[PDB]
Amino acid sequence: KSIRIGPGQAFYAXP
Amino acid sequence: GPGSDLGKKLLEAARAGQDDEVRILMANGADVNADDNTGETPLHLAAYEGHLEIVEVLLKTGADVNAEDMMGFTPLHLAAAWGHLEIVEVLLKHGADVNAQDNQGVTPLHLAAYEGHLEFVEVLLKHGADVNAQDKFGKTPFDLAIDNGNEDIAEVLQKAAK
Repeated sequence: KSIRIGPGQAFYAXP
Repeated sequence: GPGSDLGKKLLEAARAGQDDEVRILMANGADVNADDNTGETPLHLAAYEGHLEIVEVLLKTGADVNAEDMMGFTPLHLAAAWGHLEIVEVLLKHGADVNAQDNQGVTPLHLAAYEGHLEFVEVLLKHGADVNAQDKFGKTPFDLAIDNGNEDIAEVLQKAAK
């Protein structure tokens, strides 16, 4: 994981 | 339908911070609550990009403060996550649901807690944020804060829980 949320980005998104 | 292109121009203008273009497009009847390919409204994109003046204009011309995109985010989710405090406050002042849950059960308090911005946690708590909300993994904002070394927030969240 990592990466802040965004239009096409869930809070929980894989590793 | 008619006006769809104005809505797409408005979405771009809000994302891009084009204050004057937004005003022109609204005066021309653009749909303030049109949404883009992932369900973002102009208010979503303005809050995401930190464009406070445009957030304000969009609210005064009828933006849905609690609109949801395809991930269940509201503008408040995005403004919290990207550290735009004034936008967070303006959104809340205009009826933003402080305890909105996205499609994974994450609330704005979860986000502020994880990111590690104490002032955002305090603001949300002051406006009634739910310290006991659990996301799809049973995690509370406290769990996210403590799992991310944000100890000062974890303690503020604990005292609020009492």
